[PDB]
Amino acid sequence: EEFPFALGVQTLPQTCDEPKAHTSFQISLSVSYTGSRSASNMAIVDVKMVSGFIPLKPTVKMLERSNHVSRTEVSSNHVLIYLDKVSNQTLSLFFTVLQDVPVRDLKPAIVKVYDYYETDEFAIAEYNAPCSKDLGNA
Repeated sequence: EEFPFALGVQTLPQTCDEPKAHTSFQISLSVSYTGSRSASNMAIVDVKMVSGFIPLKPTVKMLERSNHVSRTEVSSNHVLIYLDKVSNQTLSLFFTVLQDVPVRDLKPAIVKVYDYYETDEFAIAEYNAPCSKDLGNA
């Protein structure tokens, strides 16, 4: 059997105590779904977190540079994952974000993972700003 579905969403703050930390951050996404179906392939996931940073448009592009595949997207606010290959196995990706300006908004984060189709099947998770804080300075 079973299986359902599985999702993977994490980050790599390195530490929450340094500036470089806040300056730049890293995110990790993974999708793992199984079913009994035959099929197919591909994996699609979407994540939405703190949207209070400034990711790199090109950075994500780097993922695409991976072998001309696996592709992911970042809408500055939210991020998406799209890969095809599968077979069997799960997939993961990595990204980076930057902050610049502060703002003020505090809110939680959510994440969702799907695989095709239908019904049922998918996984969903939640996240929060990790470490948030600010201050700064300036």
